Amino acid sequence: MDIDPYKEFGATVELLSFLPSDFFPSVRDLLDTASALYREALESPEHCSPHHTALRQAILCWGELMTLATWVGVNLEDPASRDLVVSYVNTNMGLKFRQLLWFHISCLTFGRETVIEYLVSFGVWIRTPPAYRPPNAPILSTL
Amino acid sequence: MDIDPYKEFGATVELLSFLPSDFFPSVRDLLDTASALYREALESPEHCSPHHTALRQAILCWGELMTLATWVGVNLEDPASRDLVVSYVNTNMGLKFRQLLWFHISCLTFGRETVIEYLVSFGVWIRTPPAYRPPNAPILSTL
Amino acid sequence: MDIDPYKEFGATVELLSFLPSDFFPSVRDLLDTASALYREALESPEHCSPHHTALRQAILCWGELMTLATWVGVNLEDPASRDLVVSYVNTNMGLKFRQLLWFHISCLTFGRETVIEYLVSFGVWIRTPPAYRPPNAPILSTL
Amino acid sequence: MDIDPYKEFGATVELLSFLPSDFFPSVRDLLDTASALYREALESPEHCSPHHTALRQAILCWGELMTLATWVGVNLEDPASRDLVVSYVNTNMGLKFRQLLWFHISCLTFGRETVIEYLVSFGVWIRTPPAYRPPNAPILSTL
Amino acid sequence: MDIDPYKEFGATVELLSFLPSDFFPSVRDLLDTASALYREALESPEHCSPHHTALRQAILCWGELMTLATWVGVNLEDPASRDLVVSYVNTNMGLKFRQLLWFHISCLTFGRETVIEYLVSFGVWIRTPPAYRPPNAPILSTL
Amino acid sequence: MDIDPYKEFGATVELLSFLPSDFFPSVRDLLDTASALYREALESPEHCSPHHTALRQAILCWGELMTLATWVGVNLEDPASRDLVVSYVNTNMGLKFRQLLWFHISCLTFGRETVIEYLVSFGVWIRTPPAYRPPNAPILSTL
Ligand SMILES: CC(C)=CCC/C(C)=C/CO
Ligand SMILES: CC(C)=CCC/C(C)=C/CO
Ligand SMILES: CC(C)=CCC/C(C)=C/CO
Ligand SMILES: CC(C)=CCC/C(C)=C/CO
Ligand SMILES: CC(C)=CCC/C(C)=C\CO
Ligand SMILES: CC(C)=CCC/C(C)=C\CO
Repeated sequence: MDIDPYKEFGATVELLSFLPSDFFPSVRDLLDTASALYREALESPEHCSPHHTALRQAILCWGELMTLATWVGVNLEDPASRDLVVSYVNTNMGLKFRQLLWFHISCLTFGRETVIEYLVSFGVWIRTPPAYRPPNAPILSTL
Repeated sequence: MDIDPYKEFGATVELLSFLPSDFFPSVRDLLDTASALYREALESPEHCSPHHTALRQAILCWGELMTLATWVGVNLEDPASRDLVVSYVNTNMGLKFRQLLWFHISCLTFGRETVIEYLVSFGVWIRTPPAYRPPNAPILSTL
Repeated sequence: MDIDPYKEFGATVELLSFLPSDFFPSVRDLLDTASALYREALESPEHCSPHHTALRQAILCWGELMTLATWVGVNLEDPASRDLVVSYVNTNMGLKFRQLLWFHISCLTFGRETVIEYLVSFGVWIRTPPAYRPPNAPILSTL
Repeated sequence: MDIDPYKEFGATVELLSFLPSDFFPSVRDLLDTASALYREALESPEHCSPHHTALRQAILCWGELMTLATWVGVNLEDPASRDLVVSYVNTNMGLKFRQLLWFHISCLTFGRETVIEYLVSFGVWIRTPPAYRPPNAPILSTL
Repeated sequence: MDIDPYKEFGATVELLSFLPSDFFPSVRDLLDTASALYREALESPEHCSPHHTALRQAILCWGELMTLATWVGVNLEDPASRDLVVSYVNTNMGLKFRQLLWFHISCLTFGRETVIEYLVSFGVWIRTPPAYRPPNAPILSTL
Repeated sequence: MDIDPYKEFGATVELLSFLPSDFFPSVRDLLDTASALYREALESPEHCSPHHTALRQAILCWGELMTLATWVGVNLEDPASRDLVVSYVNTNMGLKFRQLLWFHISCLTFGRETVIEYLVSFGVWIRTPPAYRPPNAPILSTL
């Protein structure tokens, strides 16, 4: 069974394939903003929204991955494989969770409509040849 | 932030901490169940329910963990570390995800009321000593 | 084309694989059942029901496969090849036709509601740990 | 439990033995026509018609036989045996399956009364000695 | 994505796969026909019909292919390759575009109903063996 | 007969002559976004819009050109002419199809009104002398 974690929200993975991978901020940055903006709603006993319902799960899965990484650092004495596994986690799974958390936070903050429009516009930008594409990449803004 | 994945749905981890590991089916079995019963919805573009949302996220996180274990079995060359990490995944996070998938599937099937009452009754039963409890546990079923 | 032989009836091959292959009765037993209970209806000049139509066609396809088995055992002299081909036919196509004929006979005799709920229930039952399920396997009964 | 695949619709193997075996088209051509004209109806979750049900089952049985032929070509080492059985599966079976698909596709396109009138008339034509039958045989058409 | 250029219009390639190459006029002839009959529309600034849209696109693609063949005949200096590519174009894509232009022109002229019924009847005729079919094919015409 | 593939849509070739040739993204980029955004509508059996009706044809013609290029790579042994023809295709016909696919995708995504306004504004930009033209080239955006 294959599931798209955005189809439920009106998007797809080919639509987020527009954005490059080095575009998404650090998981730390994303979690800090998620806290600052939605702590009382994520720690709440309510189906505040599907985006909260899903952000909670993403945060908990990243927490389990962090627990795995620290478990490795404690147990595995072989530095080669210890570091290999920890780096694999933080790089690859970090990228996937960056995409996910970015989608959810940005949508909660701005609007899924605005976020899909941002995706198409950023696709325009990154497809445009450099000689003609502005340096002011599209930026999501409430102001 | 500290999140409880069930508070949003009306439960806690202290209400599921009593359920022993012997209670929970394989993760493969629970995934087969979820597929057979709710594939047309999980693979659908709808906020069918917070349960469907959370189940999608859980399935995807488990897929990520399995890909991690596979990557380990391929790359790592110290069987000590290989065994350690693969076992830790399939046991610890296997059990967490078994709890999760079971809670969601069972609520979807029976009802929040039914499942929470069953958790209460099973907790009474398992907090009771053998010599003072019936020998056959409580049971959730549709025949 | 990709046709699902049960989609037209409300089921799927995934749903019928929710049950093990060691649950379905032999083709001879199922054909005896079909004769006994619906001979004059399957031999009738009427669309008595879509289940009757499908059952007629499945009976005819299995008859052709058995005709092939006899033809092979007779003409094909190579014992190894006749063994392998007859074994493949029997085993594999028998699992398939066992699932099919079981579904059709059972639906005719009981109800699509009953038979689908039975598939679900028996799958959950056989995936559940023994100590937390009813002790007697589910049975599909008329009385 | 002898069953006539056409009695359920209003014909019988006697009425179709009128047409020779050299008459019926290639099974590939017939499946192409089926695709072209009824892909959406056969891949639909509806009892659109008994003809639809029967055609689905016929296509599926032919697919089973195709898988048998492939599995033979790969497993059976004896070239003689594999070629003999594959040539059988094609000639001897495809004959019946061509007859069947033809009946179904025709009675779906043109209708039962028309197909039966056509069978009677083609029987007249093909029974007439060659010295007295016109060159313009009966054709099954809409114009 | 896999597209069928006729599904949008109510047909398939399996419904036109029966039409043999001997059936289709020259591409030059079909283009002369399209011009003479619908130039005032194809050269017009209107969504006259999906057929006109598709016909415009087909004509332009064929013009591009002809410019390609011309560029080859000019630049390339190995007559082997020159012949190979020019012939491949004018035969393979010539035939595809003949199918296309014919379908569009004929639908525009006669009707979706008429053309699809003609395809059905011609497929019956061409799937029939010579000894069992009339000797003169079906015909689409306005006298 | 000369046809403008945009006059039907409210544009011209002198209007797109504004945009340079090195402005349009790769055909791969365009096809990827076309898939992600319009797969279910292009593979649909409906005149969803003239832009779909035309995008399907453009994609199919580019597919035929890719088939020609691979056919060349297989057949033509002479590397000089093989590479010459393949490069001609991918460069020149690629440019033409880039212009076309860009027009259609951008219009479906944003609005033909917005796209023509973008064309005139980009003409302003690229006509403006460098010393006074901003680096932030005009960019199409939903956000
Ligand atoms: C919520 C997800 C996807 C993972 C965390 C699982 C967990 C910590 C369960 C505790 O009972
Ligand atoms: C890990 C979870 C909760 C979901 C899937 C993450 C992923 C691979 C996204 C791809 O864009
Ligand atoms: C649709 C266009 C312009 C080209 C493709 C032609 C084709 C593949 C026809 C199959 O019958
Ligand atoms: C190849 C097709 C379908 C149309 C014409 C492409 C072209 C030369 C556009 C110029 O802007
Ligand atoms: C697979 C099915 C339904 C039938 C096999 C062919 C037959 C027995 C008769 C056709 O004239
Ligand atoms: C549909 C028919 C008559 C045969 C093929 C399917 C089958 C026997 C089991 C389902 O996989």
